[PDB]
Amino acid sequence: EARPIVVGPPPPLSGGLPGTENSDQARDGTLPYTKDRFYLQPLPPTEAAQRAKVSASEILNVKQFIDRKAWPSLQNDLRLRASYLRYDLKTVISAKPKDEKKSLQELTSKLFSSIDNLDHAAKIKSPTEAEKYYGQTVSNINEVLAKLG
Repeated sequence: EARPIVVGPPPPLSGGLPGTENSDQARDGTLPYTKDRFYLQPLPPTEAAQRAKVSASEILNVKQFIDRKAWPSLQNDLRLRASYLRYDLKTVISAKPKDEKKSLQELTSKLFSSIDNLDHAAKIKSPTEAEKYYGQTVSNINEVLAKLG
């Protein structure tokens, strides 16, 4: 099965492996939102919202660049996540009249301005400013995510 399990003996101690030690298994290995639906059905703009909130969550993972102090990498890497998100959002907003949905696109724009600030903070080698703009990107992601509810 596609489950995190081994045919050999399990590792010792509780947790870190699947089990029923607690009410929660605390283990999955991967979390595919729609998995194979993309190859069975076309991608409508409604389900583009599902893809969008996943690619948005990658921007919440940017804190891990600060730890690794990956200054020359983030300037490319964050923009890759941003591009994926941009494409999906561009699709979601097309499912509604352009006027009301403008409100979402203004958040979509504000969010990317805070990405540019984090990219500059990375290039200027400042972890403090990287965390400062990380807080802003997290807020902007959350606000856009509520509009994808």
